[PDB]
Amino acid sequence: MGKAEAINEIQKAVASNKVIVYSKTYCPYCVKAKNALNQFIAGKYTVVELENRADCDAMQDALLDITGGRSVPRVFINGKFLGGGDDTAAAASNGTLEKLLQEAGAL
Ligand code: NA
Ligand code: NA
Repeated sequence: MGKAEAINEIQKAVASNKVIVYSKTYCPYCVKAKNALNQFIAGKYTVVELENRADCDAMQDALLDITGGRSVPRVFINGKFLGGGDDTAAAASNGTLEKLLQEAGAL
C-alpha cells in the first residue's frame, strides 16, 4: 500500500465516481467543501476520509502528484479535479458547482 498503489486507487475511484472528495474528519476546509456539495447533492457522493488510513501519507503524496497539492480536501467531479474547500465553496456561490454537477450527471 505505497505511493504507486495509492495513485492507482485514486485514479480508479476518480474515474468511477461522479463526485468524490478526499477528506479528513477534523478539517474545516473539508467541511466547507462538503457543505457546498450538500447544497445540491447531500447524501449522494463519495467521501474518503484519510486520518485512519495506514497509508494516509502515500494517499496525500498521491494527491500531490495527481492534483498539484497535498492538502485535504481534494474534490473531483466527472473525473476532473475541481479544487479544495475554498474552490468548491466559490463554485457553489458563483453558479458553476451546480452546472458541473449537471454536466457530470450527478444533478
Ligand atoms: Na453523486
Ligand atoms: Na480514515
